[PDB]
Amino acid sequence: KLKVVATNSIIADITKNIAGDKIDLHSIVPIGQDPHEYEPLPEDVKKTSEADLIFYNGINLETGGNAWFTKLVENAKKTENKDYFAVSDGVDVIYLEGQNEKGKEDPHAWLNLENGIIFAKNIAKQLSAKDPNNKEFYEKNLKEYTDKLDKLDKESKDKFNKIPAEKKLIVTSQGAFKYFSKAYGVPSAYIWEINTEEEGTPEQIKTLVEKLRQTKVPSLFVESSVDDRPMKTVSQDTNIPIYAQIFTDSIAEQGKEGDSYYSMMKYNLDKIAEGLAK
Repeated sequence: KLKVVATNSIIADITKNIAGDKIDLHSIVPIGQDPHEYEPLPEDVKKTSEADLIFYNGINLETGGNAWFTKLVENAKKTENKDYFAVSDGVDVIYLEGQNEKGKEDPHAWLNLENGIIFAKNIAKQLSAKDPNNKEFYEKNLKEYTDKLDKLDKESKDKFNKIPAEKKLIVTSQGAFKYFSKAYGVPSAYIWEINTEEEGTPEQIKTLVEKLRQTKVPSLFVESSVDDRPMKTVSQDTNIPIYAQIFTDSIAEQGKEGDSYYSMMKYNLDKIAEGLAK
């Protein structure tokens, strides 16, 4: 079978929905781990060296900072757009501080479903090119899976459009929901920007608290992957309750709520819409 490596559980789950059991799939960053700052283990190095096809997020998720993915593919002697492919190719990127320069792209593209669909399209394209015997199967699965994501995307947009505008603000610890904000029309506010060295200082908390006191936002949210003490402080200082824990950069463990890219997104979209309608 085609040997495929995915960098994280979101990309691996989308890949499973296109390829089923036709491939031999290995995922590097385990469920619930950090897909930006990860140290590959010997098994990841071996599997990447042997792979026919490698999928990564791109847009600086795994190539910034310690650039773990760049080192991995260079040591594995794998070539860009031959052996490895960025599943975000074609997304309408968002830049940090609104400054268009290569390396300033915000990586969190999958938090809108139109981009999950683009991820799936790129995965199906490259599986078909490397394994043409199953091309019809990949194309069929792509159509079925993108229809499922598209339905959730339209349903979710209808929910958010109904919410009184004064309540529509997605508040999280890190600014990881800009793609969600762009697609669903819910502006973002957060404690620290992506790539800040200091996470949750008194100055950052105070800055967000002062912004939120001037708003009518009824609920706050907190990521399951971050220390919740900064947002709990923001919640107490503003008297705005934390409605729910939400997913950011991993799906849930198998058998739990949110254990696929689709179910992770359905949980997030439904809980954010519920909390903001309060």
